[PDB]
Amino acid sequence: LLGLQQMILSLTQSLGFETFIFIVVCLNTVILVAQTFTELEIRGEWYFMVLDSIFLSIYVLEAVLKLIALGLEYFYDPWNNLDFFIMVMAVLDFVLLQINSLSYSFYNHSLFRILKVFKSMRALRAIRVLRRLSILTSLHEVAGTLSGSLPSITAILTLMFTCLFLFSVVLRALFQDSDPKRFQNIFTTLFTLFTMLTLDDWSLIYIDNRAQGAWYIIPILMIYIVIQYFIFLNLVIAVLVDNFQMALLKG
Amino acid sequence: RYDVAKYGCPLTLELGQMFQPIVELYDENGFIKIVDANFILWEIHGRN
Amino acid sequence: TIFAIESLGMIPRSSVYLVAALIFVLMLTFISILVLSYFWYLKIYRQF
Amino acid sequence: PLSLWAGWVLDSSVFSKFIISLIFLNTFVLMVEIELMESTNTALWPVKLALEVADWFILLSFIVEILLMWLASFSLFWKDAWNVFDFFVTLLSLLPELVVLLGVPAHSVWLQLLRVCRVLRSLKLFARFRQIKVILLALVR
Amino acid sequence: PIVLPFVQRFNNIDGFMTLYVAAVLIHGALFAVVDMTLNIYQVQFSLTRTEWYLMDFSDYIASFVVAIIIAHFGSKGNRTRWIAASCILMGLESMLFAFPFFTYEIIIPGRQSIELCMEENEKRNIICGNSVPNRSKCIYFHIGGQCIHGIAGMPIYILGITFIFDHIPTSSCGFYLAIGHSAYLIGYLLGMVGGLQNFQPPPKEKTVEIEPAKVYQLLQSGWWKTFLIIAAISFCVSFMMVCFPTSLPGAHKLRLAKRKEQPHLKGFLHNIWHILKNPLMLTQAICKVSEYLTFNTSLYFLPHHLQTQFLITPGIASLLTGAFVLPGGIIGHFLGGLIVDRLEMTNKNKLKFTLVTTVVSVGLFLLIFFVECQTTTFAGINEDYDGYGQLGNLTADCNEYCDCTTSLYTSICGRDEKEYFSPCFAGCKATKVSQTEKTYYNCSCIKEGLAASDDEGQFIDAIAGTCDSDCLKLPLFFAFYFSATVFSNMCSIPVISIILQSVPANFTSLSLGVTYAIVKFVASVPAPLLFRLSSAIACIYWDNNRCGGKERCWIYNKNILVYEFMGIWMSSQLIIVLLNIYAIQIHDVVVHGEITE
Repeated sequence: LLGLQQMILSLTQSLGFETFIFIVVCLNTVILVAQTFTELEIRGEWYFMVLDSIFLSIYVLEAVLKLIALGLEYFYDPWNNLDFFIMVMAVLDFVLLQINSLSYSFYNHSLFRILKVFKSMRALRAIRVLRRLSILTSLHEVAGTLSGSLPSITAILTLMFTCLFLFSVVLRALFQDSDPKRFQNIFTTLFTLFTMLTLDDWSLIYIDNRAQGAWYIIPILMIYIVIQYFIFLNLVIAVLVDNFQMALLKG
Repeated sequence: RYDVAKYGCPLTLELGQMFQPIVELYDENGFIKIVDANFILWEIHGRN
Repeated sequence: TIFAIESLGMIPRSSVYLVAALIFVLMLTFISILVLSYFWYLKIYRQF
Repeated sequence: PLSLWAGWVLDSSVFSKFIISLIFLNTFVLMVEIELMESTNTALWPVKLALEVADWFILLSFIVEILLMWLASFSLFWKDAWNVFDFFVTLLSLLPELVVLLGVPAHSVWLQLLRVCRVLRSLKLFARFRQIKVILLALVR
Repeated sequence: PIVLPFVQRFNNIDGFMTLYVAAVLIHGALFAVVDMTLNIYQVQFSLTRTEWYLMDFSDYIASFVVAIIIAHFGSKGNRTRWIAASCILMGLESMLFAFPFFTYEIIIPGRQSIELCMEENEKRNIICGNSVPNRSKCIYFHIGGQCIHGIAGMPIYILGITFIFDHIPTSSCGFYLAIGHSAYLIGYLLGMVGGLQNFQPPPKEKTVEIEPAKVYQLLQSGWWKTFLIIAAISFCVSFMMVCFPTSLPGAHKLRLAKRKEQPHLKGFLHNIWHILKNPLMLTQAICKVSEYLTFNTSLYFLPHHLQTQFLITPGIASLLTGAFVLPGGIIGHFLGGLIVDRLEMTNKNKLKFTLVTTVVSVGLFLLIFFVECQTTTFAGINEDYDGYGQLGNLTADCNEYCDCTTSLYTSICGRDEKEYFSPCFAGCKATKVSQTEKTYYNCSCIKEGLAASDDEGQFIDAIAGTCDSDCLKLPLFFAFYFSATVFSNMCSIPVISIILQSVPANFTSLSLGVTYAIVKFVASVPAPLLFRLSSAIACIYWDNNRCGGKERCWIYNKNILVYEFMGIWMSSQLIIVLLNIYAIQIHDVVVHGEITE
């Protein structure tokens, strides 16, 4: 009914959205925190996935009501875009389970874990839509002051990423045919760089590299570690301290 | 000149693999036992 | 005893000239682009 | 010509877009070639070689870049700000061609250090944002 | 009563150029098919090379005798109707060429000549030459087809460009010339690709001697299929532009905008006198003649050069020449047109630009010669077969046993790096083939050899074809040929743009044809004689044992051919450079006289 249907949808959306969405997503988060709970799923596994599919049907009804709803400004909310993506993945996995047959592997495959973390995203969305009331103003102000200095921390993490990529490149270049079994590829190289970055067994790296024949890589590793460590942590600590400090200087 | 009458059928080994030259003792009717001693391998003409 | 090994190696074609052709092709395309920009700028430098 | 041509090619947005595109394409291609230099994919072997020779073509693009730099103040540019460091890094990045044409790199090649030097120059000559610039100024002070 | 907007949009200049592009495309495809069809007809249908040169010359002399006449006729009449007549004659020509390949496919088959050859004898299947009868009729058909091909195609290339000159502004004349030349080039590519995708044998290439008879049927069937479709397309396009109006609306609008702000023999003589009086036209004509000479020499010589130096199969060498002379050529033509169109490019600067392009092309040819001085793997010509026999020992008992003919000898590669001509002469009485490779078994006339080889089910299997260990010069040579083709196609567009400037609008119709009469007569007629003389200078060692009157050589002197052909090309390019350096001063003098500032 065009704009008339839109205004009816606005009023009845306020009323019914409040009542129904709050009650059914409260029950959804109840059954979903009962679901994960890796002791009670053996006291279950048969009343769990059926209620999971029932409340996924409730969620696809939510997305249907939002699709027949006002439309373009609905997409202008990033949380609503996350709803749309989550529901696209939900109808995808629901029809994938529904068609059966198939020709690929199943019985708790990696794709099943992808659907499980999609269910985790759905649970997080349920949690975020039950906190419309009483987020508490103290932590609201704390988070608002925390999120004030976004460009500074994004620039600092960009510098971290560039420095870490450079260090990984030079280390993998210097670790060729030097028992690279721990860092034979790019993922393991960046993970080992993360371990050096996070004070995790770099002394062990020194002691099992001393068992090897190369030594200068150890001064190279400590000098890179200390410069990136001191520079990054001093930068972030100082930046966030001053970021809350000018808000302290106000009321 | 290689051949088979005094050099045998050559191996058709692929890219770098691991081979242990292991030899057994045989006489008259058939094989006796597996040989364990101390070997030396050497090329016919000479390489390094 | 006798035994021979013929292992397959990892010596491929150098292919240095096959890609030197690509080097020369890219260099000539870059020179042609530079010449075209040269002619365009001699057309549009009398305005200044 | 000469310095006027350098000013024009620095003013033109097409040349800047082309050189930054070549820079990030070279950085992305650089780590791919070190992953596999074997016969795992026979159909991908000549094209991976052509990608390495495309990297050699980026080195020749650095040659024409220092040629455009000769159109600048020339002898005055030998002692300057971080641009002379960029010039030195580009010279060190042209060095591997010379040390593979005549050096017979079955030795302590040290091509990796020059490679990471040209990477760090490429990771700094990426049209750094102002938010990066203010915090870098704060860091240097 | 066709007053639809489709008609009102098809009479636009773009409506004419789309049709002209299609016509030039199908003409190029037809000519590309026809050239290789005539070549393989001479190869297969038991004739000589002289007759091949004869009906190759027939097309050229038909173009020469039709160019001036059709230019004079189109200077006084409607160009569209003459274009329609030429297209209809072309559509007749395609079917006239198709007809012998379907009517007379019983001339020389492998075994179908039941009257004089029996299946139980092998010597009788290659004698009793009944193929010589019923061949002169095909010669007459081919010579008539080449004549009507010239008479139908040359007026198209005259009158379409004349319409471009007289109905398009000079800002798009270069673009239309470039896209027309590119359409001709891509027709030359497409016809060659389509002809070689069907003339080449099916994947069952290595079967019993019924395979040459199957290929004999298949090539004729492919030509009969292709020429009929070409004729149908030509007839449909002719019917399409017959419907085009004589008085174009866009041309009338342009003539109205430009209006503001008898072809007697005496007029012909006055025009000829004006062309001869201005040496600019003479210089451009000789430059175009030399450019066409160099282009034709390179196109005829490159497959032979690849065959004799880089050890390539002549069909594969011809494919490498044809499919790689195109990407340089079309890009060079497009760039040459677009520079003049975008930059509003002037006459004196056109001369300067042509001189610069010619200088860099000369330098590139010099670099090609410097690369050609490098050494390569040598096959044959090893100063007698290792002391066992002389040059002339090819007719041995191993030649006589398996009945080899010295006109189809190829090069087999021994495992001891020695290449031997005539793989059946190597003593191999057993021939077991695989799906993807030919090889010869049980060779007895070969030397000791047998170095490494490789086989699974048996052994002693000499691989077929020419083996190469150093063939990396070919990509560099192909890149240099790319650049040479780019800069060779880049010079003709400014020359043709110069042609329009010195001629008034009404007299522009003859200006192409006056040049074009020099294209086919002064250039294309004496060129093959010089090519044959240079080849015979290089091909000293003819097969005098069987061929007789120089029908097939074996030793193509690599250094001699390279030196002679590069000397000829450098002489032509230096002639072009000298003509351009004369014309620059001549045009400067004429401009100063007409300006007198």
